[PDB]
Order: sequence, then structure tokens, then C-alpha cells
Amino acid sequence: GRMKFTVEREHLLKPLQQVSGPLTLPILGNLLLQVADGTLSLTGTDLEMEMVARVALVQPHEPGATTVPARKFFDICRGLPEGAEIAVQLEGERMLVRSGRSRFSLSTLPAADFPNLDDWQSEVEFTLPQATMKRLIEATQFSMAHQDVRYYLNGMLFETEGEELRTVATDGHRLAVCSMPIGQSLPSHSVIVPRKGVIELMRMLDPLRVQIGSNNIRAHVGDFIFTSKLVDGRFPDYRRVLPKNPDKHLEAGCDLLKQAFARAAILSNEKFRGVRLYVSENQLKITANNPEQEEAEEILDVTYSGAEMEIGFNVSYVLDVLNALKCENVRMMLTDSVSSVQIEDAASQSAAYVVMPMRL
Amino acid sequence: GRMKFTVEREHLLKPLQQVSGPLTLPILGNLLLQVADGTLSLTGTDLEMEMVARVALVQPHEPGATTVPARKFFDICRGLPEGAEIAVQLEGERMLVRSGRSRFSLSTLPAADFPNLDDWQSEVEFTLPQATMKRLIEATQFSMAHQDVRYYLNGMLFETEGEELRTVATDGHRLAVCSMPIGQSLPSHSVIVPRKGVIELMRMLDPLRVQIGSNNIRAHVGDFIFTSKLVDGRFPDYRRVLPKNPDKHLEAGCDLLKQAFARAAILSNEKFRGVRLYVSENQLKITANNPEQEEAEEILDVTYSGAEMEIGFNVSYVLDVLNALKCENVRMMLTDSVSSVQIEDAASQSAAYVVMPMRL
Amino acid sequence: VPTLPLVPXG
Amino acid sequence: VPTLPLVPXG
Ligand SMILES: [Ca+2]
Ligand SMILES: [Ca+2]
Ligand SMILES: [Ca+2]
Ligand SMILES: [Ca+2]
Ligand SMILES: [Ca+2]
Ligand SMILES: [Ca+2]
Ligand SMILES: [Ca+2]
Ligand SMILES: [Ca+2]
Ligand SMILES: [Ca+2]
Ligand SMILES: [Ca+2]
Ligand SMILES: [Ca+2]
Ligand SMILES: [Ca+2]
Ligand SMILES: [Ca+2]
Ligand SMILES: [Ca+2]
Ligand SMILES: [Mg+2]
Ligand SMILES: [Mg+2]
Ligand SMILES: [Mg+2]
Ligand SMILES: [Mg+2]
Ligand SMILES: [Mg+2]
Ligand SMILES: [Mg+2]
Ligand SMILES: [Mg+2]
Ligand SMILES: [Mg+2]
Ligand code: NA
Ligand code: NA
Ligand code: NA
Ligand code: NA
Ligand code: NA
Ligand code: NA
Ligand code: NA
Ligand code: NA
Ligand code: NA
Ligand code: NA
Repeated sequence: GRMKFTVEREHLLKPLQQVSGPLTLPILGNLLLQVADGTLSLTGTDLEMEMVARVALVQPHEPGATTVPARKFFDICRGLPEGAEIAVQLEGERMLVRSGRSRFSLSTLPAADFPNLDDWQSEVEFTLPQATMKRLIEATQFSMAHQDVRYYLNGMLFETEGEELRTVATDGHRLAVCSMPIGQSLPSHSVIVPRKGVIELMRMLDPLRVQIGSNNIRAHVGDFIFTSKLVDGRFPDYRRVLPKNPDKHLEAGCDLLKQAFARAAILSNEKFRGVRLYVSENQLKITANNPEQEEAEEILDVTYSGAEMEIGFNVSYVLDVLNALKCENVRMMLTDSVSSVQIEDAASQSAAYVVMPMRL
Repeated sequence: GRMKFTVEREHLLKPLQQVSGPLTLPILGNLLLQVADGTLSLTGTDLEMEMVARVALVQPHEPGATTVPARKFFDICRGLPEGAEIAVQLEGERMLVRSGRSRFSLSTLPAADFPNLDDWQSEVEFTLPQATMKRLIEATQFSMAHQDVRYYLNGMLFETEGEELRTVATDGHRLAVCSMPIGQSLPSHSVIVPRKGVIELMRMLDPLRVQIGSNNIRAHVGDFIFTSKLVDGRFPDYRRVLPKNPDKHLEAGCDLLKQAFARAAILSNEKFRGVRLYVSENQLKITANNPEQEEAEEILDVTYSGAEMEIGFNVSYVLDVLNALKCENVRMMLTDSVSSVQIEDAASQSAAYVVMPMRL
Repeated sequence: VPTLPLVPXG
Repeated sequence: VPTLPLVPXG
């Protein structure tokens, strides 16, 4: 006897949709299906990360394993009618799927050729609410580099320190850092999670147990386990990037400031996206112009009592920060026109953003 | 004195969004703005079609005209706060837009260089509900050709006959025709509306007065007027394409039939998309296979009492038809395995679809 | 892949 | 277009 199971469509759909994500080589487009001890396990991989789902089998079944094309199998199950029962068995080099008077014969590859992580070794473990992991990632994801030759910047730093978990991302022009308490005393550890691993982790956050290994990270969410390889390299130390004594503090409403930058941006250079800030007593003026010599000017009431200053920014990087802040009022901390600015929620220091200016 | 007006954002937004659609040459990226007799007119064009919006001016204004970059002007107005008042005036070679403490100076080009349709000549005119025009277009739009060297097939035939308006579209593999009563006695006329003109007409249908000219078509919807050039060429006669005596009639539920074709399609050839139909007494069997020698089989109860037949189809063309029908039951009218099939709503003859089979 | 009887072009 | 003081790379 070979692998055989019968399952309700709605017990299979969401597990199948999730494992079909991290999928190149032919067997890497397949899911590994394994039936053992009343459980169907489904695994997808791209050789660097892996997603496993477990599904309880409440109908009779026979143990075994195969691999089957992942998107086809998912699309077949999704396309069957609501409430359908799905029967699966192996027939030679094919997997036969039956439901009602529908039949599908899919090509298989042997389970024995499916990749597996063989040297897993855990080094730190903790649990935290899914919403906390999601805040940490959403607070910083947009500042990761994209296809930088400095490979370690294309991912996200995850760091444990004290009772806090921290994420850091930077692309050399801007940096984001966010720290959240998790109520457990943690060893100090820092690892770099690749971009595609961050994306997959987010797909799962719909509590979370995390294990950080020597060369991999693992997340347990309900009946799913996600594993990703870590990135080698020395990630930069955000503590050395934060401005040292940004004495000049400007506070403004986040909505009004964002809306003003967004309007000014319309008439900025399409390639370089530069806008000019002029800070004066309780006032901010934003100006933009382009090669057509069009000009935008916005004047806002703000809270500011420092020296007058003019400073240039890539407006896209500024808007990225304001959109990631979920706050009523924003604090910009300035030093001079050629030094980075620190931006934060006026009422919370959980996250900080550092943006380098452009020369005027 | 030059053109000047002040208007509420919400009186400008939707007109601006609509005219900014049909927009290449620099002045063709601008809107023509004209103030006269208490009305602001806004016009966008791509040299073959034109959209005009009229906006009543309830605040003081001065007559004149200019052209201004369309997307920038729209994005500025959209980005101003809800309830904003927008003041516009001309300053040298620029248009100055003011609202609150926001200022925008846009580059202009002279109104005198903006294109205009000079030889308009109307030949037939009628009114019909927007929902009827939308049904006519949605019933057939998907069967238009895309970038066919036979230019006339890339558009949609609009034909008046008796008291009916008709649309026809075909790409040589499939054809769609739809006819609706409009309650007015019409002269017989046939014109071809280009693809982009059909799309624009749909954007306006959110009653409609239509004028069909010698070389153009014009639609009046509220305070908008849309004009499109017509396509030259001899459009094919759908009456000669319909199967002559499709004696073998199959009736089936539309949802079940569509869902079965959709599942079979998963295991069809990704390039050629062929599925096989086997019709027998009150039964339809759909089969698909691919170069990997995977196989799908669907069996459905249908109403059918003709001879047994096997016929092949591009499943994408079949699904396109079933998705465009909005019906409980579908009628397929068959002749033989190498002749086209006619598909229609079992309870309505307003629309008909003709699909050529593939050889088995 | 036969065409509909469009004249000309099939 | 100066960079943040990333070591190395700026
Ligand atoms: Ca059931
Ligand atoms: Ca067998
Ligand atoms: Ca693996
Ligand atoms: Ca494993
Ligand atoms: Ca460093
Ligand atoms: Ca608020
Ligand atoms: Ca606050
Ligand atoms: Ca107002
Ligand atoms: Ca002037
Ligand atoms: Ca024109
Ligand atoms: Ca005109
Ligand atoms: Ca003809
Ligand atoms: Ca229904
Ligand atoms: Ca019916
Ligand atoms: Mg087995
Ligand atoms: Mg089989
Ligand atoms: Mg296979
Ligand atoms: Mg400095
Ligand atoms: Mg004027
Ligand atoms: Mg000006
Ligand atoms: Mg211009
Ligand atoms: Mg024939
Ligand atoms: Na077996
Ligand atoms: Na596994
Ligand atoms: Na079954
Ligand atoms: Na789990
Ligand atoms: Na500029
Ligand atoms: Na004037
Ligand atoms: Na006009
Ligand atoms: Na104003
Ligand atoms: Na009108
Ligand atoms: Na085939």
C-alpha cells in the first residue's frame, strides 16, 4: 500500500495556499506530501527557506510520501466546489486526485529527492504576539536595500538585547530601527534575515514562537513552521548611525506634513526627487522645482525655536518614513544641512528613522 | 486681464480625473482650460479622441484660455485637503495655482496650439440608458482583436438597425454580438470604434446621448462630451459567421460548466490551451492533458439528446464566453467537430458567441 | 487552428 | 548625494 488520504477541501485550502508560496529546479516546484500518524504534512521549499504545514486527518488514510506540482495541486483544490471532499492516492508515477466526478492525474517526483535541512541547531528561543512581530517588520521593511552588492543590506537585522527584540534595515541613504519589549530575558544575538525570508514571515502573521539557529531562523505559527537561512556579513551598527546630538527639534502634525511633502513632490525632479526645507521660528517652508522650472511652495505652522536652516532631501525617502509612522505628531531632529536627520513619533521612541540629506 | 477662476476642489476633481484620461507630443500632455460665460471647460486629447468637461463657475472669474500639464494639475488638486478652494491665474508663461499657503507654478503652452476637430458632421443621433450601453460593450469587448494587422478588427462595430443598437467584436477565432432595443426608429448605420475609444466610452458610464458622424462618434454624458475618430475598413458581417443550422443543442448550468472548464484548464497545454469535449446522452465529459502527460477529466450532467460527438476548444476562449454570460443556464449549439459552435444564454437571445474549434 | 470564415483571412 | 556613515561604503 502507498500514501492515501481523504480530506475536506476547506481543511486543505489555507495550508496549501501558504506552503505554495516559497517555491527553478523541477522538484522545487513541487510540494512534499507526507502521511504519518494521523497527520498530513505539506512542505514547500526554494532550497534556502522552507514552509511546512500539518493537517489533521480525521478520515482513514495510509502512510507514505510523494512530491507533486504545487501550484497545480493548489489550483485544483481551490477550483473544486465549496464543501468538496478530496481523495488522493498514488498510481505509478502519478498522483490521482478525485472529488465528485472530477479526476486529476499529476506527475510526481520521489520524496527521497526532496531537500531537507540536516544541520539545524537552535541557539535562542522566545515567544511574542504576531502583532508585535508584524509591527517590528512593518516599521523597518521599506528601508532594506534592493539588490545591493553589499548582500547583507538586502535583508533585515533581527537582534535580541535585554528584554527587547529589535529590527534594523538600511540601504545606505536611510535607516530604520524598531525595538519592542517581549517580557522575557534574552541573550544578546544578532542575525540577518534575507529579504525573501522577511516577506514569507509576514505571510504567516495572519502567538509566534521563534528559534534563532546558528545559520537559520525558524518561526512556529499555529500548524505552520517556517525556516530560513540567515545571511552572512557584518550588518552596520545603528548606534553609530544615529545623529549624536541633534539639537534642533521640529515638531509637526504628521498628516499635514505628509500631505505638504506629497504635493511639493509633484514638481520635484523626477530622477533626483529633491525638495528644500527652510526651517524658521515655528514655521517650515517646503519648495520643489524641476528642469521645466516649475515650482511648488508649501508653508506650514510647526513647533521650532532653533536657528534658521535650509536642508535638502529626497522627498520619496521622507514620505516613506512619514507613511511608516502611525502617529499624530512627528519630531524631526536636525544638526546641520550636510548631516542626517532623525525622525520619530513625537509620543513614542519605539522606532527611529535616519535620512541623509542631499546637497543643495 | 487674463484667465482667472476660483473653484472648490470637489467641483473640479471628478471632471479633472476624467479628462486626464485620453492624453507623446508636449501639448498633448496638457489640458486646454477655457473660461467663458460662467463656465470652465477642460479638454484632453490624443489627437484622435477628445474628452471635454464643463464646470459651472459660481465665484467671480475672468475669461481666457491656456493649456497646462494634465497629470500635474490633477495630482495637485487631488493632493489638496478636502474642502479646499483653488485659485488659478496666469503669470507670464506659467499658470499659478493657489490654495491656503500652497503655491504651484506650472508651465503652459498657448491655447491656440491645442488641437480641435474642425469638420464634425453628425448623421444619426439617439439616446439610451448608460446601463444599456455598458451591457452592449461588456457583452462583446473581450472578443476584439489586439494589434491585428487587420486594423478594423482591433475595434468594435456599432450598428443601428430598426429600433436596436448592436455591437460586434471578433478576432478571427471567436466572435461576440449583442443587440438591445432602444425604443426609437433608427436609420441603418455601421461604424467601427477603435479599441481606445471603447475604453474611454466605458470610463464615462459611471442617460447617454450618442451622435454618429461621418468620421467620428460623440457621446454626451452629464457635463462631459467624448469624441472619437472612427476606423476605416470593412468589418465582417456577423450574420455570415453564425452557424447556419446548429442542430445539436446542449444545455447546462452556467456555474457548473464554467467551474468544470476552469479545473480542466489547469492540466491543459500552457501554449495551446486545448480541451476535448465528449457529448453523449445528457452528459458532457471534458478532458485535458499536457506535455507532461498529466490528465484532467470532468463529467457533468447536461441536457442533450443528439448524436455523440467529440470536439476540441481553446479553453480560454470558452471561459471568456461563460464569464461574459450573466445567466443561470447556457445553450451550446453544435454542428460538427470542425465547425464553429454558437453559445448563448438559455433564457435570452440578446447576445450570441461563436467560437471556432481546434482540430483534435 | 482553423479560423472563423472571415472574408478574407479565415 | 552623500551616504550614511556605513563602514565601509558611506
Ligand atoms: Ca464536505
Ligand atoms: Ca494503477
Ligand atoms: Ca530546505
Ligand atoms: Ca525537515
Ligand atoms: Ca558599523
Ligand atoms: Ca490623526
Ligand atoms: Ca503626539
Ligand atoms: Ca470649501
Ligand atoms: Ca506676474
Ligand atoms: Ca482633437
Ligand atoms: Ca471642439
Ligand atoms: Ca463578411
Ligand atoms: Ca445562479
Ligand atoms: Ca434559464
Ligand atoms: Mg508512499
Ligand atoms: Mg492516474
Ligand atoms: Mg513532478
Ligand atoms: Mg556631520
Ligand atoms: Mg487668457
Ligand atoms: Mg508664478
Ligand atoms: Mg506645458
Ligand atoms: Mg462547416
Ligand atoms: Na496504495
Ligand atoms: Na518537512
Ligand atoms: Na472524493
Ligand atoms: Na507550528
Ligand atoms: Na529640483
Ligand atoms: Na490676469
Ligand atoms: Na473643446
Ligand atoms: Na484659494
Ligand atoms: Na454633455
Ligand atoms: Na492537450
